[PDB]
Order: sequence, then C-alpha cells, then structure tokens
Amino acid sequence: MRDLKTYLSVAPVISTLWFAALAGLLIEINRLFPDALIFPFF
Amino acid sequence: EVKILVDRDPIKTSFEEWAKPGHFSRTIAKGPDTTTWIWNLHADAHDFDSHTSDLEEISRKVFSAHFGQLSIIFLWLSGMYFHGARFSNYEAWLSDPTHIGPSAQVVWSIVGQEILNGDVGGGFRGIQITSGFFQIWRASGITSELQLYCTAIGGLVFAALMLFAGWFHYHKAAPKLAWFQDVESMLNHHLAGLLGLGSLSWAGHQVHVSLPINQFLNAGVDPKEIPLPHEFILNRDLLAQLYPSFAEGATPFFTLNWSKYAEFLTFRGGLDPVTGGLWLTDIAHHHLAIAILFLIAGHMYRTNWGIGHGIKDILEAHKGPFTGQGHKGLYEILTTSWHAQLSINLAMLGSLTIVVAHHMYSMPPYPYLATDYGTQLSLFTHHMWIGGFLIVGAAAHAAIFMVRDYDPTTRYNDLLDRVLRHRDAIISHLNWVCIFLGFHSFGLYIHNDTMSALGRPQDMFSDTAIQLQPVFAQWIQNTHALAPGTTAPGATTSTSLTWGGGDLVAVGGKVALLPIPLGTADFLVHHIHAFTIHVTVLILLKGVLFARSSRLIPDKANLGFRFPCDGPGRGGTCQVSAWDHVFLGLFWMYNAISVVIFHFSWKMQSDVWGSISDQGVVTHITGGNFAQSSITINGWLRDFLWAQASQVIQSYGSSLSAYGLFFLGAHFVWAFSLMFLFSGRGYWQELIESIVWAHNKLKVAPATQPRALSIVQGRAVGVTHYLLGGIATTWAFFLARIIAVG
Amino acid sequence: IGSSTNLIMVTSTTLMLFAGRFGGDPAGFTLADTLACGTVGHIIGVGVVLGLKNI
Amino acid sequence: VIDEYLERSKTNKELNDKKRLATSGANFARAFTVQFGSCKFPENFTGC
Amino acid sequence: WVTFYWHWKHITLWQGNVSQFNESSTYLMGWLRDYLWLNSSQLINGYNPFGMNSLSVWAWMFLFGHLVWATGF
Ligand code: CLA
Ligand code: CLA
Ligand code: CLA
Ligand code: CLA
Ligand SMILES: CC1=C(/C=C/C(C)=C/C=C/C(C)=C/C=C/C=C(C)/C=C/C=C(C)/C=C/C2=C(C)CCCC2(C)C)C(C)(C)CCC1
Ligand SMILES: CC1=C(/C=C/C(C)=C/C=C/C(C)=C/C=C/C=C(C)/C=C/C=C(C)/C=C/C2=C(C)CCCC2(C)C)C(C)(C)CCC1
Ligand SMILES: CC1=C(/C=C/C(C)=C/C=C/C(C)=C/C=C/C=C(C)/C=C/C=C(C)/C=C/C2=C(C)CCCC2(C)C)C(C)(C)CCC1
Repeated sequence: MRDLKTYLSVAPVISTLWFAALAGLLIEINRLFPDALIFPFF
Repeated sequence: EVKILVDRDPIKTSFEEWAKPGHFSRTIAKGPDTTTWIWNLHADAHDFDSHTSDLEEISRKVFSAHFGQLSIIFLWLSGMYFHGARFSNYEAWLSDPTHIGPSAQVVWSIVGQEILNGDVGGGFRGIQITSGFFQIWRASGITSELQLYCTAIGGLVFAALMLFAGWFHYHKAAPKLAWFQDVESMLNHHLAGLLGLGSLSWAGHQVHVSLPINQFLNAGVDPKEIPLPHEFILNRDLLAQLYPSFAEGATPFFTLNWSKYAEFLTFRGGLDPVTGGLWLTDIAHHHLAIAILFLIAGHMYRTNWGIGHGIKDILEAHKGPFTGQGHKGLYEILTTSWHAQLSINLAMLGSLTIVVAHHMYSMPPYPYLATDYGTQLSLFTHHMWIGGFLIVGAAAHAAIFMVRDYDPTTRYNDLLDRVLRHRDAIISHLNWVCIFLGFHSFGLYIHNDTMSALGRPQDMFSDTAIQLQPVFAQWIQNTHALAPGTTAPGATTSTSLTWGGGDLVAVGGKVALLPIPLGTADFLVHHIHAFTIHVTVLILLKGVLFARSSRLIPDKANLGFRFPCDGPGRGGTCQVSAWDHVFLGLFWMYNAISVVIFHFSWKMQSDVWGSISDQGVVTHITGGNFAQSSITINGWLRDFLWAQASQVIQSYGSSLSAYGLFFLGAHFVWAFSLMFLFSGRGYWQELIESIVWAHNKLKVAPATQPRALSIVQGRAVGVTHYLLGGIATTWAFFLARIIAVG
Repeated sequence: IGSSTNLIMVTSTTLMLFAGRFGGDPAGFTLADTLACGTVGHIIGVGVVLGLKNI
Repeated sequence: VIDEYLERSKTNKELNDKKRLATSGANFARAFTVQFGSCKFPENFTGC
Repeated sequence: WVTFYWHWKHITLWQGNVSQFNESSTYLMGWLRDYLWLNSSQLINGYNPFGMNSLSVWAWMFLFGHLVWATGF
C-alpha cells in the first residue's frame, strides 16, 4: 500500500488526474451555462 | 535435443520498484540532479541490451513486450468492433451501399461541435469513416449487430488472456536461453502452424459461411430475410439447392475426382460486375491452395528426428561461382544478436507492405470498394507511409548491430569482411548514379518549364514535341492483356483491368476500373521515383558501412552509436554518427513517399475515376489533364496544389470544417520544427541563465536546475515535428478533397 | 476398388516405400521414415492421377 | 436466390426500412439521450 | 507581416470593396484564402499548355524564388 501510494504521487499520474478533473469541471460549467461573452451578473 | 526448459519464479511481483523511477539503470536510479535526468529516463527505457549483458533476460523481456503489444492490438480491435456495433449505420448501409456513406462515430453536443455530425445518409448523422471496415464486414457475411457485439466481447476476452500470458511468462515460468535459440522448430511451427492452418481455417469459413450469404445478398434478397449462417451447416437441403456439389458430400475429395467441386472453386479471374470486386470463389480457392503450399513447406527443417534439413549445414555446404565458401559463420551471428533479425524483419515487412498497397489498389478484393474512392486513397497512402517507416528503421537497426555487436575475432564472416574492404567503390558508384539520375530527371522538367515560358511549346519533352515513351512497360502491358488467350488457358480473363486491353467495369453509375494508359509523364515520374529511392539508399548505406571507422575518424566505434560530434577540430566533425545518417534519411523517405502519393492521387483522379451517363460516355473528375499539365513544375503547382485545395479552404461552416482546421494546424507545427533545426544549444542555455537569475530574485528557484536540451534531443524533436506536420497536412488535404468531390 | 486411380496410387505408395526402405527392424526404419515415404508417395500419386485425368 | 426469398422480400419490403430507420435513430440518440431528458441523473445506475 | 498587412489593406481599398478586409482579417483562414489563394490565380497563369502572356516572366521568377528557398534548407 505504501509503494502503491508513492507511485500514485508521481508527477505524470498526479498531472493527468488534476487535468482530467479540471477538464471535467470546465466542460460541466460550459454545459450548465452554454454561451458566455461578457460578465452579466453585475 | 528439442525440449521445454523454464525457470520458476525468476522475479517477484511487487510495487516497490514502481515507487523509484529509473530502476533499470544505476546512473538513472541514483537520482535527479538536473532536468536532463528526466529526458534520459524515457530514452533508455526500452534499451534492454544496455541494462544487462545476459541474453536470457533480454529474451524474456522481449517475449513479455510482445505479449503486451498483442494485448493492446486486441483491445484496439475490440474497440473498433464495439463502435461498429453500437454507434453506426451499418444496417442502413447494407441495403443501399452505393448511396449511403459509412459512419461509425458520433460527436457530443457540448460546445457547438454538433456541426461535425454530417448527413452521411440512412437516417443517421455522424463522421464519415474511411477505414474500410464495412466492406470487410459485408465480405465476412455479417448482417446484424449482435454478431459484432459478440466479436467485441471475444476481443476483450482475448486481450485479457494475452495480458495474463505475458505476466505468467515473465514472473512465473520464464523460458531458458536454449528455448529461444531453437530456430528450426520455430520456423516449422510458424510455417506449418501459424500460416497454413490459419489460412485453411479461413478458407473453410469462406466456403461454409461467406459464399452462401454473399450469394443471397447479390441475388437481391433483403438482409433481414437471409437465413442465419448456422442454418446452412444444419440444413444440407439449403446448400444442395444453392450448390448441388455438396449433395455428394466429402466423397469426391477422397475419390480424387475434384472436378465436381467446380461450382464454388473457380479460376475465372477479373472483377465481379455486381459489386466491382474479385470473385469469392477465387479467393477461397486461393486460400485453399496457399494452405496446402504452406503445410507442405512447413516440414523442411530437422527437429528432434532423423528426417529434415540443418540450416547451418545448408549455409556451410553452399558453393558457387561468385560466392565461394561464403556463408560459414552467419548462423552464429543470426542466432546471437537480436538487432540483425530486427533489421531483416523490418525491411521485409516494409517491402511486403508496399507490395500489399500496390496489389490492393490494383485488384479490389472487397465488394463495393472500388467505387468508394476515399477508402482506396486512405488505404494506399497509409500503407505506403508504414512501409517507408519500416524500411527506414531497418537500416538504423543494422547500424546498431554493426556498431555494438560486431567482433571479427570470435565470430568471423568472410562476406562481411569482403564487403567492408571495398566500401569506397560502392559509395562512389552510388554517388555517381544518384547525381546522374537527379540531373537528367530534374533537368527534363526545368527544360520543359523554360521552353514553355519562352513561347516555344515545340521544343519540350512532351507527347507532341519530343516523345519519350515507356516502350518496355507498354510491351509488358500488351503481353499481360494477351496472356489469358494462349499463355494461361485456365483463366477466362486477365487478372486485372489495369493492363491495356479489355473492357470497362463500372458499378452503380460510377467507374470501377479501366485500362490505364502510359506516356511521357509516367516515364518522367518513374525516373524521379528511381532518383529519390537511389538517394535514400545511398544515405542509408553510407551510414551503415562507415559506422565502425572512417578515414577522418579512425576510432569512431569507441564513441558509440549516439554521439553528437567529435569536436570543432579537423575542420568540423558535426553529424558523423550513424544516428545522424538515419535522421538525415528520414527527410528523403518523407520526400519520396510524398511524391509517390501525389503522383498516384493525380493520375487516379485524372485517368481512371469518374462517372458514366446512360448513353455511355465517361466524364473523369479532372477531365484528363494529367498528360499535358504534369510535364512542368508550374503545372504541378497550379493544376494540382492550387486547383484541388479549393475544397479544404472553403469547408468552414460545414461538416468538413474540422479537416480545414487541421489543414492550418499541421502547417503551424511544420514551422515550429524549424526552430529546432536552425539553432544551437548555447544560446538557449545563456537565455535560461538570465531566466534562472530572475527566478532566483523571488525565491522560486527549483532544486532541479533547468538545462537546455541536448543536441541529439533537439535534432530528434525537429525531425519529429517536421514529419508530423507534413503528414498531417497531406492527410487533411487528401481527405477533404476526396470527401467533398467523391 | 479396382479403379485406375486406386491402382496408380497404391503402386506409387508401395514403390516409394520400397525405395525408401533401402537406398524393431533389421535396418533402422522408424515410424517417421514410413510416414514421410507414404506422404511423398501420396503426393506423387495425386499429381500423376490429376495430370492423367487432365490429359 | 431461389426467387422465394426474393418474393418474401417483395412481400415484406415495407417495415424493413422502418426497422432500419429506427435502428439508425436509436444509434444516433445513444449520444443525445441526456440532452433529450431521458436517462437523467436518476436511473443511470445499471442503465443505458 | 508588415508588408502583407499593407498590401492587403491597400489592394482591398483600391478594388472598391473594403468589407472583405474588414470581415476576413479577424481569422487566419481568411488571410490564407482571401489574400494568397485568390490573388495568385492571375500570377500562376503566366504560361499554360495553351499559351502565355506578358506576366510569364514574373511567373518564372516566382518558381525560381521557391527553388532558392528550398536550397537554403
Ligand atoms: C539536365 C538535363 C538537360 C538535358 C538533357 C537538356 C537537353 C536539351 N536542351 Mg535543355 N536545359 C536544361 C536541362 C537539360 N536540357 C536546363 C537546366 C536549362 C536551363 C533552364 C536548359 C535550357 C535550355 C535552353 C536555353 C535550350 C535547351 C535546349 C536543349 C537541347 C540542346 C542540346 C544541345 O545542343 O547540346 C547537346 C550537347 C552535347 C555535347 C551532348 C553531350 C552528351 C553526350 C551525348 C554524352 C553521352 C555520353 C556517352 C554515353 C559516353 C560513353 C563513353 C564510351 C563510348 C566509352 C537538348 C535537347 C536547346 C533547344 O533549343 O533544344 C530544342 C536550347 O536552346 N535547354
Ligand atoms: C503451432 C503453434 C504455434 C503458434 C500458433 C504460434 C504463434 C505465434 N507465435 Mg510462435 N512459437 C512456437 C509455436 C507456435 N507459435 C514454438 C514451438 C516456439 C518455440 C520455438 C515459438 C516461439 C515464438 C516466439 C519466441 C514468439 C512467437 C510469437 C508468436 C506470435 C506472433 C505474433 C503474430 O504474428 O500475430 C498473430 C496473432 C495471433 C494468431 C494470435 C492468436 C493466439 C495464438 C493462437 C495463441 C496460441 C499459441 C500457442 C503456441 C498455443 C498455446 C500453448 C499453451 C496454452 C500451453 C503468434 C501468436 C511472437 C509473439 O508475438 O510473442 C507473443 C514471439 O515473440 N513464437
Ligand atoms: C518494430 C519495432 C521496433 C522496435 C521494437 C525497436 C526497438 C528499439 N529501437 Mg528502433 N526503430 C524502428 C522500429 C523499432 N525499433 C523504426 C521503424 C525506426 C525508424 C524511425 C527506428 C529507429 C530507431 C532509432 C533512431 C533509435 C532506435 C532505438 C531503439 C531502442 C530504444 C527504444 C526506445 O527507447 O524508445 C522508447 C520510446 C520513445 C523514446 C518515444 C518517443 C516518442 C515518439 C518518437 C513519438 C511518436 C508520436 C506519435 C506517433 C504522434 C502523436 C502525438 C501525440 C502523442 C500528441 C529499441 C531497442 C534507439 C536506441 O538507442 O537504440 C540503441 C534509437 O536511438 N530505433
Ligand atoms: C530543393 C532544394 C534542394 C536541392 C536542389 C538539393 C540538391 C541536392 N541534394 Mg540536398 N538537401 C535538401 C535540399 C536540396 N538539395 C534538404 C532540405 C536536405 C535535408 C538536410 C538535403 C540533404 C541532402 C542529403 C542528405 C543529400 C543531398 C544530396 C543532394 C544532391 C543529389 C544529387 C543530384 O541530384 O544532383 C543533381 C542536381 C540537381 C538535382 C540540382 C539542380 C540542378 C538543376 C538541374 C540545374 C542545373 C542547371 C545548370 C547546370 C546551371 C548553370 C547556370 C550558371 C552557369 C549561372 C543535390 C546536390 C545527396 C548527395 O549529395 O549525393 C549525391 C545527399 O546525399 N541533400
Ligand atoms: C474474428 C475475430 C475473432 C474470432 C475468431 C474465430 C471465431 C476463430 C475461429 C477459428 C476456428 C474455428 C478455427 C478452426 C481450425 C480448424 C483446423 C485447423 C482444422 C484442421 C483439420 C485437419 C488438419 C484435419 C486433418 C485430417 C485429414 C487431412 C484427413 C482425415 C483425418 C483428419 C481429419 C485428421 C476473435 C473474437 C477471437 C478476436 C477478434 C477477431
Ligand atoms: C496484417 C495485420 C493485421 C491483421 C492480422 C490478421 C487478420 C491475422 C489473422 C490471423 C489468423 C486468421 C490466424 C489463425 C490461426 C489459426 C490457428 C493457430 C489454428 C490452429 C488449429 C489447431 C491447433 C487445430 C487443432 C486440431 C483440431 C482442433 C482438430 C483436428 C486435430 C488438430 C490437432 C489438428 C492487423 C489488422 C491486426 C494489423 C497489423 C497487421
Ligand atoms: C510390410 C510389413 C508390415 C506392414 C507395414 C505397413 C503397412 C506400413 C505402412 C504403410 C503405409 C502405406 C503407410 C502410409 C500411409 C499413408 C499416409 C501416411 C498418407 C499420408 C497422406 C497425406 C499426409 C496427404 C496429404 C495431402 C492432402 C490431405 C491433400 C492433398 C495434398 C496432400 C497429398 C499433401 C507389418 C508391420 C504389418 C509386418 C511386417 C512387414
């Protein structure tokens, strides 16, 4: 378990997990709000 | 003797080696001092010959890597089958193959990319595919999606089995060295077992499954009314109604009166008028004959018994006029190192791939394949590129062997020494041939351009002013056209419609095949092809032969295989290694393949492909302008590059828009490559010094000190980007044109 | 039984086996030798029969 | 090919194009099911 | 880049329509299609299999330049 956790903390794996999470969040945000060109909340 | 020898649990499976990167090499395993360490960790990952010196470990690693590659390939096949099963219009395309475009991919609706879902046909929207899988499935007899789903599940199961087999053969029972060094048994099993038995089983499948279903489909029966494939096996009455010979059973086969099977084993040749492809009976007959030939040929080498041949005895006992004693110590060389075998197999595979592309474009073996132009173009270009890459890699591995595995004391060969003793004459003659061929081939075009630019069209090398006709090719074409009349009485017609002589074949109002004329332009392009091939051969041979030593550097073998240079002395010694020779020959392979694919595309669009009206006239796509516009460089630039790029640049706002975007993106990448090919390391290092100072001022200095890329790394990056950009540009242009116009 | 093809194949197989015998046995003749001789005789017989039938 | 299956196809020519169109429509809608409304966040468990 | 910008703006101004530059200059595909491919049609037709005109020499020079560029590589 220690060695598996150490391997999971290597740079490419952490990078791909972080970027997958970011891409998913961005895609979901763009799906909920389809188009956006200016900031209209104010 | 021949035996099974294994070692039990040579390695123990654990995650402790996953935590520490670069465990294979001690220098890498020590730790990262600078950033270059990272760039090394991926470069030496697969160099098993440098990790250790024992052949046993290298062989075991190679076996496991092969198993993993097989698992990946099986996963890819399963994915393709699942996509065909779920997201596709195969059932709609089956009924009306001529008026429906195949599609097996569906795009989501997140950003606005839904415009990529074009109107392919059959009540479906998606991306039109050019893999040619639909024709394969139709020729196999598949008429539903449940069978495709079952095939995908089987592929997944086989991929899992391959992965488990790889793990088992590396970590549980690993074969010994003597197991791999038995080439006679391996050759016998690969010839008789892998090739003969597989082709025999495929011929049996074609006889029992493909032929009746395809006959029913060609008759006009609806795909939903065709009996299931196992009904033909279960019901002999159906097969008797279809092919009466089956009513006699297997009795004729043992009775040697094989003529009774003439109904479904024919030798007619030519193309099928209904589908524009080869007859399936001919294919089954060919597979049966090939199975017989391979099964007979698989029993040549002596293994474990008295009868057979010894490869070493055959090599040693060879006597000839020009050879002499010759092949005496080649067996040990071939059975000692992996690199020589890798080079030989790579070259053979590349040549076979090129031959496959030629034979596939010439004689279409699948139904409704000739009339689908995009599939033909994609297959031809893809197979040509793969063959070129393999042929290039063969020389690199040959140079690697000559550098690091060649010693004339323990393992000495006479032929290799004789070749190495007169390399100067070979190089000089090849250089002269390349110079002469290039001068003539390009001077003809330059003379044509100059004469046409001066208002002198009567002085050019053309079909009207000065004719240079390929007489030998025309003679061969006439002989092939007249072949089935007297020389081959068994065949009803000629093998291919390409030969000058015969009739035109068209399917569904579109031309399938017609004889191809040959003129001055074909002469010029063939000579250009020969010139490019000769230059590439010269580069690769000069790289291979002068790897160990040279007149300029007498001890080049001590420096190794991958070194940038020797120094600024001797006037300059940049790019003296064989790796640099391979990196230089990649460019010429790219050039040659690009020229070949351009020639094929223009000639096929101009002289073969087209449409036919009801009256009987044939209108080609470009109206036959190849014979008069391809004799000058301006014609190539205007009538091919400028004229045929209208579709790709005007594809914005349509379903092909993606292609257009690629047509730009690849261009960018190409330019990017130049940055890595025109500069050097010192400038970048000196700039990184100032950048690192600016970082140091704000306490954000990393422990791993940044370093500029090495010279070899920069050259590799440049060549990779160049090749990728060029190939992607050609891909986008070809696909956009052939989809929008055909 | 008794047809021309049967006689031709039988004669070819027997002749090939007899030739392969010389030029638990007094002279070493393992099963592999018999199988190879029979297969070669069968190949020759099939070839000659199909050639004769093709005229 | 025995002209009885051809006659069967002629008799059942209708509804065959309907089945083909339905299969193609289902294959296309397999990607737009969520945007349509069905197969939403509930009932995705062992569904679609 | 500077010369491309100047030439395209002035050629659209002279030709009588300024909307082409005002609309197609905001993306690079417009630069590739409405400037080079469109304007090269008369230049590349200096000499053809049928004949030639007074632009022929320029066409030759065009190709000539390309060759030298490649030789530099
Ligand atoms: C590279 C090949 C090439 C070739 C073959 C030609 C060929 C030709 N050109 Mg073109 N040309 C070229 C490139 C080429 N050109 C280029 C790059 C340009 C510059 C843009 C031009 C520009 C050009 C112009 C401006 C003109 C031509 C014209 C001509 C013709 C004139 C021939 C002549 O008078 O001298 C031939 C002279 C010789 C001495 C021949 C030498 C070769 C001999 C036969 C050697 C053979 C070797 C033998 C086998 C040795 C074996 C030894 C053994 C016995 C022991 C000829 C058909 C002229 C024309 O009007 O034609 C219609 C013309 O006015 N050319
Ligand atoms: C008649 C039986 C036989 C068969 C079918 C094969 C077939 C194959 N061998 Mg060869 N081989 C044999 C005998 C046989 N071998 C013997 C006796 C030896 C020892 C001298 C070798 C030594 C050998 C080596 C060292 C290597 C191969 C490799 C390969 C594979 C080539 C990859 C490819 O071309 O794709 C064709 C793809 C397919 C047809 C996949 C189908 C899966 C097959 C049918 C698996 C069953 C094969 C196996 C021999 C039987 C199982 C026995 C076990 C259950 C007890 C292929 C699976 C190479 C390979 O890729 O390694 C994995 C490789 O590196 N072989
Ligand atoms: C048939 C399979 C084959 C095999 C098993 C090998 C095996 C070997 N090769 Mg050979 N080789 C082959 C074919 C093959 N080669 C071909 C076809 C070529 C011609 C290009 C070469 C040319 C070649 C060179 C020039 C060198 C070798 C060397 C080596 C060794 C090191 C491998 C390595 O570290 O790579 C590990 C993997 C990589 C470094 C990955 C690099 C990234 C690639 C280039 C990118 C491709 C990108 C992709 C296609 C595009 C999509 C982009 C997307 C990702 C965004 C290894 C023993 C090296 C050596 O040192 O030998 C002693 C060496 O210098 N090979
Ligand atoms: C398009 C530009 C270009 C051109 C023309 C050349 C030309 C050549 N290359 Mg280079 N090369 C290039 C780009 C180019 N290269 C690039 C980008 C690379 C990648 C780094 C290389 C890398 C490279 C390698 C690795 C090799 C070459 C070699 C060669 C020579 C091949 C032999 C031959 O065909 O000569 C015949 C001549 C020509 C085709 C050139 C054009 C001549 C025309 C017909 C004009 C002649 C007209 C007349 C005589 C001029 C007189 C006018 C004057 C009096 C005013 C030739 C000099 C090979 C070599 O040198 O071996 C022999 C070789 O091994 N090249
Ligand atoms: C497509 C595909 C697939 C599938 C496959 C299959 C389904 C296969 C099958 C196969 C098979 C199914 C095979 C078979 C084979 C067979 C054989 C190989 C046989 C043989 C035989 C013999 C050799 C015989 C002999 C004899 C004689 C000669 C005489 C008398 C006696 C006897 C009988 C003994 C999978 C999913 C996987 C993957 C993906 C793709
Ligand atoms: C080119 C290529 C490809 C393809 C491939 C293929 C398509 C393959 C196939 C293959 C095959 C198709 C194979 C087969 C095999 C087979 C086998 C291996 C068999 C075996 C058999 C046996 C073993 C038998 C046995 C028996 C029985 C059962 C009965 C009687 C007795 C006896 C014992 C004989 C791809 C796309 C991937 C890509 C890359 C390249
Ligand atoms: C004298 C004597 C005896 C006897 C012996 C014997 C009787 C032996 C053997 C014999 C024999 C008589 C053997 C063999 C047989 C046969 C075989 C072994 C065959 C095989 C075949 C095959 C393998 C075929 C194949 C094929 C096919 C299937 C198709 C077409 C092509 C071919 C032809 C290739 C005893 C001991 C009683 C006593 C003492 C004395």
